[PDB]
Amino acid sequence: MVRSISSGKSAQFPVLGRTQAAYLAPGENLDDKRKDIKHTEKVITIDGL
Amino acid sequence: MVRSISSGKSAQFPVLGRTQAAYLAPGENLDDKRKDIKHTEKVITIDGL
Amino acid sequence: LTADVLIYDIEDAMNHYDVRSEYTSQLGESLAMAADGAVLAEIAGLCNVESKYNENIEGLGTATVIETTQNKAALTDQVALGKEIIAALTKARAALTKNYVPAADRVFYCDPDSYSAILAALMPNAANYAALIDPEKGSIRNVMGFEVVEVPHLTAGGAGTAREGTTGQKHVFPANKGEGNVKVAKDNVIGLFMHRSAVGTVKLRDLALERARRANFQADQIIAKYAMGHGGLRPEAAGAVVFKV
Amino acid sequence: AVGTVKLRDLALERARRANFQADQIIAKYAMGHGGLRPEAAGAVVFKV
Amino acid sequence: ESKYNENIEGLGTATVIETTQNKAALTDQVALGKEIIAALTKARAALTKN
Amino acid sequence: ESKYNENIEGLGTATVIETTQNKAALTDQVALGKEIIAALTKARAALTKNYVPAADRVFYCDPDSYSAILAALMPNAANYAALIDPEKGSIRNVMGFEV
Amino acid sequence: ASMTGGQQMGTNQGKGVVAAGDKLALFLKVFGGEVLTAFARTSVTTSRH
Repeated sequence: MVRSISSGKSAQFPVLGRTQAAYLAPGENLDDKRKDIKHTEKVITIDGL
Repeated sequence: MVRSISSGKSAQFPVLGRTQAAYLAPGENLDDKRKDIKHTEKVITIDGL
Repeated sequence: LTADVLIYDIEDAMNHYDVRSEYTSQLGESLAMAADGAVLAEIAGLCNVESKYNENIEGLGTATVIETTQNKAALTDQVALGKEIIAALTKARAALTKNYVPAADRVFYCDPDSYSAILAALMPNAANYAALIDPEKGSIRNVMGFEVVEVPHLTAGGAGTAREGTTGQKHVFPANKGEGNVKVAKDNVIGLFMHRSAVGTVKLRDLALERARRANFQADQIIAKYAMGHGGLRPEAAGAVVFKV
Repeated sequence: AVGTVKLRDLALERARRANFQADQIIAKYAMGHGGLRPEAAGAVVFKV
Repeated sequence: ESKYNENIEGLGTATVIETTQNKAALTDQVALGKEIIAALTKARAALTKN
Repeated sequence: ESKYNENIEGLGTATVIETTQNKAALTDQVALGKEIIAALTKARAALTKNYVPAADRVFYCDPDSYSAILAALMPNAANYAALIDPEKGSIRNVMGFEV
Repeated sequence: ASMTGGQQMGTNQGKGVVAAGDKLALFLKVFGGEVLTAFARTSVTTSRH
């Protein structure tokens, strides 16, 4: 796979994934327990002509 | 001012200036001497909400 | 069972990629995976970890296949493992036949590595003559009455309580054979073999997606949840091939 | 000399909260204020 | 700022200390105005220079 | 990299190690192909857990080791004919790979 | 023969930044042409249920 950008010197891509489901019952608030989908981004750089 | 950007977090604007106007002798080389142009950027960051 | 994403408004403002669809897909996938793992762990555990009870009387046997030779951790070999998996599979057919149940469909569940062993046992180097498996993009095919799926996520899947794996769980794979009088421990697992009609799944309220807007944080959030119960019935149609110690 | 960079500009939104049997109105913006061309900005102070 | 001027020594920063002035010594209402005016003159000069 | 897999337990790259000893202890060349086949199956396995589409995988070798793979297969000795094709040594695939 | 006064569109100069380590250096690293998701995993059931 190849991609084409114009102008800017470096092209950054973002990567992300995975959750965990949960159990709640009749009378407990949801907001108490939650895990954010941790997302990390990876950067590519142009070397020269 | 009041210039407005969408999407991204922070905006930078570059600055540059001045030249020494040249007196070119006849049948003689300009290519040898250029001052060039001085280049500098300045960036502003936004605080949330 | 719940799925949850809460996205701030300021972070959505300066982000330059929509990320909604990806989050929804992520949620659906999460719920599904939980559902699957819960079932696998259910059949293995609840039918090879219980003591003194086999449903009805003489209705079933609940057999569990031990591995030939010394402890497999000692064999530390690629191929030969394949031999043992083949033998074990023959024996499995022997049990599931010894206790009636139609010849088809049935099935087999191993982990990808053991599947690789099964694949390696029938190769040009060893042994002789053509085989059921095709070399190159090896799909195997069948071992008598089995489909050999080779799923990547065996163990766990019980879900429960906190988002972190450790804590209250509804279905579990114990850590050892000695500890709790259980035999199909987490380390001890090559394959599980069930007929089908050998595990129950009960569905009410199905699964649904809905989003809500919460003014207090300026942030709106998608939620996707569902409710259903998993259980096991008829252990004669269930067994498991297991490491030895 | 100095400029303000604004995103989302300024708007206002009205939401209903049921538990207090009342609604609340809320308006926000999001801006950043930087300072540039510092040579062309001076000030007058007294001190000895 | 501290040395951090901008775009080399080509262009220069500005500041006006008020002359022979202590706020406690001033507050004359008349002297103050005079002083702010003079400071303003030097201010315009400095600004125009760059 | 000493450590580091991006996005913890997103995934973690695998480098299949060789069974047997150093090159000085190999280079018979008939055995190298054996080792490449085994390592290739194990690689298909290492890649298969962790997901990634079954379609479109690709393998990069070099002339030497390719001829070695050509040496593991062949009459003597590799039993039933299988994948490889003589008259040029073009390999169809192995486990879901182009070569 | 190498030519000086190249212009150096990117590079900072400034009054004080000194160092002059690297060049370009200044610019922007921008990409929005592609978002990268975690690999989709399927489910082995229902079917065999």
